[PDB]
Amino acid sequence: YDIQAWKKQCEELLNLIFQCEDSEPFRQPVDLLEYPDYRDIIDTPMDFATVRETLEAGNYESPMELCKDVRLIFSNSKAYTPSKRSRIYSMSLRLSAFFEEHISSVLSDYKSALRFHKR
Repeated sequence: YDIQAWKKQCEELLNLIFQCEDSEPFRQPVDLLEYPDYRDIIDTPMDFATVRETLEAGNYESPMELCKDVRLIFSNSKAYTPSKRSRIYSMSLRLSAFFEEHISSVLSDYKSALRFHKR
């Protein structure tokens, strides 16, 4: 019932995501010189360094907010991909499955802790 425990759990999950080779295309903002039409398709860029920095700044109130930004990394890859078989998109799908598998307990524990606080 620890309402604050999510933050360190998210830090540890981001550390695992940065060790995963599948995260390399997503660790820093998409390079606009490499992909010059990126912002014609993607309204809200997001990357794992921005997520980590937002967490470390104390600018997430809940793990739901962090989860929304990570999911945006993956939806941006899906929107920008020219093919559902492309390398970078393919990496995004594996990383998404790994993230969802690990975040589910973080979210459940947080929401249970808040319900207990409010009982």
